[PDB]
Amino acid sequence: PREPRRIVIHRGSTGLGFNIVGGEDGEGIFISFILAGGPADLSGELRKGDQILSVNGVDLRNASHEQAAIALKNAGQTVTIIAQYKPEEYSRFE
Repeated sequence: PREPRRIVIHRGSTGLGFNIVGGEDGEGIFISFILAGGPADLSGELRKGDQILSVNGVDLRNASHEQAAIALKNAGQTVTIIAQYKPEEYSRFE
């Protein structure tokens, strides 16, 4: 396993700049897309295959896709993500 990391990003006109999949059937919330030039991209940390463990302290390990999307939307202008790179699982699910 890879150590989890804290990433702080700031919302822009195109949101946080990533898309998510998962949140069903025991699959966690995974980053599936990084928008070029967006906040997630320019963090130098977030990447496809990261599992989002929490957003502003809200636990997303067992959350639904809609719950995660709502958590990201309601996180405000400054968004603190705990993420763990899990490429082996990501690939199995996606």
